[PDB]
Amino acid sequence: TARGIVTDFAFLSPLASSAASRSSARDDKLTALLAQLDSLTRELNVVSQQLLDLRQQVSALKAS
Amino acid sequence: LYPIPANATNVPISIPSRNWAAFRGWAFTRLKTKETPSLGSGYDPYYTYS
Repeated sequence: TARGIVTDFAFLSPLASSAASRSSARDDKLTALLAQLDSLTRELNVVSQQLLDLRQQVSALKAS
Repeated sequence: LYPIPANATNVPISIPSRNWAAFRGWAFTRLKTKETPSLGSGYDPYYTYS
């Protein structure tokens, strides 16, 4: 039965009816997450662009 | 009972239209799947836990 039960796994009986509603909620969550991720990525990009300027500043600091 | 798949954080439960007279409380808990037998059926060939 060790190799027998590698087929016909368990089942999710009470999750058949809410298929449509849960899919809709998942897509809505995905939309929100995508918006948040886009905003965060743009913020990170501007932060990195700022962070390069640090090099210039420091090199400029070593002026004697 | 309701399933919570692996690494899932959201557990939505729905109830259709009903008449909630005398209802008094909800109570809850969370348990591991393999520990809970599939009650309602006499034998559970997959229940490998003691």
